Amino acid sequence: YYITQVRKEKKGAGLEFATPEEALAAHERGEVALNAPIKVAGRETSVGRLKYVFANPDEALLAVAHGIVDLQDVVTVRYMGKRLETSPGRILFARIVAEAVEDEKVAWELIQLDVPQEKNSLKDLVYQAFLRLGMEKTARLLDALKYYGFTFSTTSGITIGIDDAVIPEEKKQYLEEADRKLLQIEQAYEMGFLTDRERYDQILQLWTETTEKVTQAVFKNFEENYPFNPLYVMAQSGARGNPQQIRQLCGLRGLMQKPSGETFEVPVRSSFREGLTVLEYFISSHGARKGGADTALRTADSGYLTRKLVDVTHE
Amino acid sequence: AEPGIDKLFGMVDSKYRLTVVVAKRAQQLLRHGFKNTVLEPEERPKMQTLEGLFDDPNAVTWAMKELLTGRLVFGENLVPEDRLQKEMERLYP
Amino acid sequence: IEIVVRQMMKYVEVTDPGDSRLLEGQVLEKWDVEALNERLIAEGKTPVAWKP
Amino acid sequence: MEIKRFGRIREVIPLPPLTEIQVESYRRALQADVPPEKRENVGIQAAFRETFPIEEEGLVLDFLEYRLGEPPFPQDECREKDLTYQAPLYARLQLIHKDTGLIKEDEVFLGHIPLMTEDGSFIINGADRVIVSQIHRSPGVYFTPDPARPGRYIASIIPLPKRGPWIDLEVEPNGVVSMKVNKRKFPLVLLLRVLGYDQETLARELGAYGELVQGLMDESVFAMRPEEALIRLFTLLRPGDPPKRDKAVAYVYGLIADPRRYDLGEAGRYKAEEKLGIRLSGRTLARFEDGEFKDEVFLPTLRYLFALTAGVPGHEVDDIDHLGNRRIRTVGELMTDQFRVGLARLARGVRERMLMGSEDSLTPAKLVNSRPLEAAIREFFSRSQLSQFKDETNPLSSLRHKRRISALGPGGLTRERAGFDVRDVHRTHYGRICPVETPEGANIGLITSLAAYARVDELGFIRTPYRRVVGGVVTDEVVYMTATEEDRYTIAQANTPLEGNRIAAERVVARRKGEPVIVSPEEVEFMDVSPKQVFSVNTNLIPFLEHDDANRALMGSNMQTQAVPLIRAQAPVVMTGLEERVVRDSLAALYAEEDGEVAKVDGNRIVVRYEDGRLVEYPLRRFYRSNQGTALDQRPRVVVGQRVRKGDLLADGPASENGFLALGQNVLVAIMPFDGYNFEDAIVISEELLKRDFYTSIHIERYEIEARDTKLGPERITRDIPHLSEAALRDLDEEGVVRIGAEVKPGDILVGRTSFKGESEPTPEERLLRSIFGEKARDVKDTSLRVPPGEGGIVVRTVRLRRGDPGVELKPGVREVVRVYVAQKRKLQVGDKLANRHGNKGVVAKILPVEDMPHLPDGTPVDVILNPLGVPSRMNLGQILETHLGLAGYFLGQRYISPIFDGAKEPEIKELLAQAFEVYFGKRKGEGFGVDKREVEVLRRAEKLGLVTPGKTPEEQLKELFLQGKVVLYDGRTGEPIEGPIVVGQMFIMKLYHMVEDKMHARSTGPYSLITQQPLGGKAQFGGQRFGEMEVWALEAYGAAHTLQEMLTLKSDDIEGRNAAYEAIIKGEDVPEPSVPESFRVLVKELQALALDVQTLDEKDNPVDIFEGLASK
Amino acid sequence: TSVYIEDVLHEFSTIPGVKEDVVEIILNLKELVVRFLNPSLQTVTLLLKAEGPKEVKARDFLPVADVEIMNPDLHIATLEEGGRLNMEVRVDRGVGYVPAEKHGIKDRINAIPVDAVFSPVRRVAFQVEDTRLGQRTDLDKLTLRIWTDGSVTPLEALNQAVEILREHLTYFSNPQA
DNA sequence: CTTGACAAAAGTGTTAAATTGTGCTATACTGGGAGCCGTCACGGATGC
DNA sequence: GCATCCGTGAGTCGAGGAAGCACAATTTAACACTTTTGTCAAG
Ligand SMILES: [Mg+2]
Ligand SMILES: [Mg+2]
Repeated sequence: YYITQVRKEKKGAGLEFATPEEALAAHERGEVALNAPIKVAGRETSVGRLKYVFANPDEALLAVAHGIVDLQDVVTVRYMGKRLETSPGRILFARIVAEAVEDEKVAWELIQLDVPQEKNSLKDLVYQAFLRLGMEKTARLLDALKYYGFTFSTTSGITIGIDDAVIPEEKKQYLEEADRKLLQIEQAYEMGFLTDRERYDQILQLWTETTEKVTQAVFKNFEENYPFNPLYVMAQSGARGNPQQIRQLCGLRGLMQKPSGETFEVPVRSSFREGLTVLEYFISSHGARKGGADTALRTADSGYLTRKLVDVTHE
Repeated sequence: AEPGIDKLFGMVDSKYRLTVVVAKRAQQLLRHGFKNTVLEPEERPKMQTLEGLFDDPNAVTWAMKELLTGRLVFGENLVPEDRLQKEMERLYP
Repeated sequence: IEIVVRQMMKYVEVTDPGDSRLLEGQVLEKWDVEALNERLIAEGKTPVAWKP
Repeated sequence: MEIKRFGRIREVIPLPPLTEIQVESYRRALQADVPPEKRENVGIQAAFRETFPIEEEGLVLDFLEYRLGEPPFPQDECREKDLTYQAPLYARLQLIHKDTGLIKEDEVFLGHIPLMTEDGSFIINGADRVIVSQIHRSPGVYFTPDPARPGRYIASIIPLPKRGPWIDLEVEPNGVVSMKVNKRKFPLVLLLRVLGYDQETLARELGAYGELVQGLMDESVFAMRPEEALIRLFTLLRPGDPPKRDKAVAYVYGLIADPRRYDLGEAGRYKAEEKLGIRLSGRTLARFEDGEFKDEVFLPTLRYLFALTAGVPGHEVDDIDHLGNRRIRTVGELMTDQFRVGLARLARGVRERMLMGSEDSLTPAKLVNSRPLEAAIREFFSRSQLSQFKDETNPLSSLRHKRRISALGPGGLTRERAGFDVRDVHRTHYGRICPVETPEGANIGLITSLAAYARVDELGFIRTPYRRVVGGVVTDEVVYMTATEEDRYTIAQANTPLEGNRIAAERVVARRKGEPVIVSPEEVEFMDVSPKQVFSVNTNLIPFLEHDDANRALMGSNMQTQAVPLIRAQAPVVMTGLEERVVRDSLAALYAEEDGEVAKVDGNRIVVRYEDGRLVEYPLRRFYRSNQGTALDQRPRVVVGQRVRKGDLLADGPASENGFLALGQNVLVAIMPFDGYNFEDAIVISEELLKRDFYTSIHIERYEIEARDTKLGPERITRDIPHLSEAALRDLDEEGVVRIGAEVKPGDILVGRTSFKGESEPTPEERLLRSIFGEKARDVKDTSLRVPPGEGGIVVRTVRLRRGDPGVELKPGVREVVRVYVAQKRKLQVGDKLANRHGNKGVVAKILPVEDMPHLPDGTPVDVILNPLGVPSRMNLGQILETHLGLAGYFLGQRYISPIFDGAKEPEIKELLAQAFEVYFGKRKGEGFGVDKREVEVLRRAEKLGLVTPGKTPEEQLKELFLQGKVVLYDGRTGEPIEGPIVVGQMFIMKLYHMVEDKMHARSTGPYSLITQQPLGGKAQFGGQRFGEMEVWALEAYGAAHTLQEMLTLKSDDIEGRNAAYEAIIKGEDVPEPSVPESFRVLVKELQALALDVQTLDEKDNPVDIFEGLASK
Repeated sequence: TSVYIEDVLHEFSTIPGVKEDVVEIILNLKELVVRFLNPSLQTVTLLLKAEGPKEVKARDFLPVADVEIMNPDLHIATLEEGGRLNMEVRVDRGVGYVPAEKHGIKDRINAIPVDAVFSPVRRVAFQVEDTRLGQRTDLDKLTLRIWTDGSVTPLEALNQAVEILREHLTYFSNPQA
């Protein structure tokens, strides 16, 4: 995923020119980035696609070796009779599949070049390779995918720090709004306009909505400001974690349920990066134990069910 | 994966028939000391030893290679079992 | 799922024995009663009436 | 190395004695030091007073006093000789002849009582043991709602376990109150009439609630006399026995009125009075006096039940899992229960012995047979579920074991009959039971740990300390209160800001009956002592715990108990503050009793000249093998002539560094993927760790062998083993035992033994062979003790016990026993398990050379590489924060104490990182080095990743990365930098007890079972792997019919098939076709033993004999 | 590579009058730096005979010809009054890291093999600076930083390293079909 | 191939210990003792 | 229809290993002797 994902710049991000000569000239002046989207004459391109046109993948990867361009830079390459506009990393991925199956024409039909390679795209590639090539060539492709994935994840620079759990600035705004609406709910309840149960339901709805907004704000920050953030990349690519776990690290823990099944009125408004309080940690332990007990008492049921199914259908 | 596994699977109607054919051929090769092989001297499987290259001792490897060549016949009721063993003993004492 | 469900729906209950020694309310396999019925019909005898 | 401490919370009281739950409970039971006349009616003193006097109804045996003597052998001797550390128990009893009125008194030896050691454990048959405290439902009167019929309640009367039946009080739909005892229901009016209750009394007392009293006023029995009612009740309770007043009264008196059969308990009696608002004279439901039954608690119990149904404001149902309703039975109480059980058996024999044989000439010694009492005591300490093999992998392991609370055991729940309610974290657990420390699996919620500040009270209820708050100012008055008492107050949080002693916050976070609330300073009544009181000792050892998900913290605290002591153990760079107290309270280290001077320092002992002048010599436990095989030794930390104050450290114990708990090493860690060797929790380590002996541990194995008397002749321990060369006997001494200091590998002889061969004519082939070679067969054979596969090391000790040795109680027929101790120094290897305190665990999968590891620009290689993909799903961010503080500590050369929930924060960690950068990067500038070309390339990527501010200098951008805990890291293979800054730091990692050396096992052929003839199981038995049902299904799903058939017959129990298969292979032939398994033959014979004719038939329905004609007459 | 202590059978033991156990003493000996002044010398035995009370350092070893101790102040053991330490330490020459389980060297029956870390180099770092010559500005300045234990100087280690790399480059010759 | 001494090598036959099985005690004795107790599902059978 | 009862079921490897005596009847042991068996030298 790391090599097949392309960079996005904001420096230029909009400037329109008349000729590519002007567009490149601004790039040397620092007014536009290599991968900032622009419009040269009528079409929307970038400096990299105009500046770097490679005759074939070997020349493109030679420039990467010399540090001219990165794997994530979008440039122009000539591959299989087509003047593609992709990054050297995606051209490298195409060669990886082509060499594993030893068929350049069939390999080009198996991959989606214009997307980052996530878990689903890599799963479709394996299935299609199995249909077209068989077990032997598919096992070779799986060995080649494993080798290059391991090699590129080591040198890519993936790491987790405390600052990688980026806290959206919108969380403070949302929590202040929830306090006002909650304070407004209490004001109406004091006035008798609603009962205890509807007050209880309205509080749960308020914090259920705020949790969703905080989750969206967390991920909107990643895809706009930190597209290569380790938590974003792991969840987006399918390597590790889901949006719910990322929210607890970066957003807010949320609502917790009592041992009886009820939810506490006060939610855990802190993430794991900030650190829970003693009372919040204790309240959160009610659900942790319940999940552990459910898992233990669920293995026996599933195992018993499988034995019933085997004994009914074994013949 | 086994070499030519895709081709081997395509030679039989049921994948389990391939195992029976391979397993039976391997027993034939072992029982006659590999003297009944349909593999030419330059096709025989080899294993790299400290002394040097020697014939592969694995009979299941031999059967799979022989089956790929197409010089083996398999099926049901090809010949009576007793007569088959008698002839194979005579041809390869 | 359909293989397991096919096993759940594998039995029938006799409602009218017909010209057989089966007892009304007896539980047997659907395949057996169907084979029994075809044998009975082959010899001009009333078949067993069963219930899924 | 200076220590920097974080935190603002001022703890007013220190942690209590961590083992006092064990030590204090057992002291109270024994009362060995209190004078006999000053002893209170508790412990075994109450057991003596409850059973005695033993009256025949006219000989009376009376108990006056008891005493405990000195143990026959010291603790060390008991371990060496497989003895129990115990004290003889004597009772001073007097026999009084009611007829003559003559008293004879003598002291009778009752038996031996095991003694608890100083650390709080026992030595039973030479093994260290711990009695786990049991949590159970408290005795008393409980009121729960009827689930079937809403609005109806049931009153339950519960005595001490095995001290009376459970009583149920219910209001039936008919309106009649039914009392259920021993599963038999009857109307409570009958029992109520037995207790001398009239129609008028029930009207005056229970008649102010509604129609309920009308349902308890049936005059069919009220006119009946109490004597007739008792006879009527006796018929209902036991139908069939001849109704007789003497038998009838004896049954009712022994059911609810006999103090020797019904025991509500001190706690149950206290709970009943608190709930019903009464004062019980004793601890029984009713009293039998003046030849009549008197009600004690039935009427008050019924009154509450009626008012609860009616709906009076002050009555409510009981939460049975509320921790004010659940109590703890400690070792003292558990032992006393077995002492009372066996002491009642002793009384039974006394009564049946004083009514037969020389009635006039009887003495207390003749009447008393103490064997039943000893048997009950030894059974508790040996075969009890709560009596457990002590866990002493490291000092923390044993400390945790003594603070465990188990809901299982005799008198408790069942591992499969416990619902979610008993396994949940109750709101009353706060400050009393740790919410995180529990066994994940089938025992989750059934085994728990006492919280750090909690103490069990006299009645068995856990209490926790709270600071009294008056007028908005927190006082230093600490109150220990139970959950029932805690529910009455608004309790603030320990992190509440204080301006001196006054609550500064206008809004205070508190609890009201466990519900968080926001209150004013004037509404606060108590305060938490500290955040530590909410967690156990293990959980309090995890720094940055508020940043870790509870599911991983459970793993983190449990894995600390499995860390092995290391020869170069180190205290963590980041500590919570409890490290010193754990070592102090485990009694593993050695401290000065008072001020003095060190006179002699040695590897074996230390002599200290104290100020009073007395010389004290402390022997040091050296290379002692624990229950787990880990070596436990004390290393002196003082020099001759050094002055030591009271409490100063004299010698470190296992896993301690200068008095600090040291369960592992502090290593340099990089958090990054590495070539797939970090895959799925795998860990990559440097070879430099092995070179300097990090994660190297000492393990000791004990091998035992016995020489026995036999019919054919006595087994002999000798060096003259038949048919053995001098090479195999090279290391054996003249005594036949392996010399100390020799290295032994698998297959080597440890002790030489020969046994007389059974008389059996040899086979003709072997009889010719002997004739051909002219060798006469010997009468003895080789039966010596060898090193098992996969084992070995250095012989450090050999122990020889011989029959008749002082204190050696060998089994009959055993001439002697030899024990060999083999020590081996284990280095970290591939397959060993490593873990940190935050729940991150993995096995070593790759050991790299120093030149292959990633290194800092200054040339420092990292020690461990951890995969970042393990963090996001687990949500244990405390390890990242620990790493950041470790990186700052690495360059500043300091260690940190950050208390849980009150400690280091990112702003303070970043100010430390800014200082660390000056030493880390300022050193380079002085050396005459600028910024590397490779760092400039990384800094270019970093600003594109949004990690550094554009337009700054390289040094400023490098500092921006450093404050984030990230450095520019080079690849040792290529020399090129990693394309992104990496999180490098210093982390505390432990080497766990799970080692691949102890778990690798392989078998071709070996021992087989007796009945089924299948291979045995277990590496110790050289057994095979279980191919269970689910594995068979997998082979069936694969279509591997022949693979499945081999494992069922040729490789498991086809006796002829497995013999032929082995012979075929060693001859170079293919294995033969299998035959019928021996397990099926066993099944057929077992079905025949049930009178079932099981017959195997052929295609034509003819019988087929599967027994080879061996069973056909 | 091997240490023999009189009256000591294995390394899992203590010595009367000596504060440290044998395991701790061997760890101290692993930090001993011994320089051979004769290129053809392959092995030596250093003898130490000490009586308590004293702090036995690496300077207490009896002198040997063509052998120099590079850290005389290394602390070995602490002897109490009535304690004695008579030991023979065998020092060998080699490359790499050879665990005691591999070489298993024992000059006599009771000798204790010691894990051998033969490398004299302690730390290596190299720095690349942005130098310029003439009008070309992409040139490199390489700086190698070498830390040794003193037995081999950093210059000697660098020369030996260059020869090893030069010798290995000669292996890309005499190609075979 | 035998051919006669020879000597243990073994077996048969009493005899006496050593072990094992069995009968017998005469004031009057006349119906036991230990659980006690926190789960939830289902059929399936009977009390009617 | 219906409750109430009883009966059967509830994941997998691993590691932990108190009569006493009398007397008769039967069996075991220790002799004794004769009767094979195994060698011997011859012859
Ligand atoms: Mg160009
Ligand atoms: Mg050295």
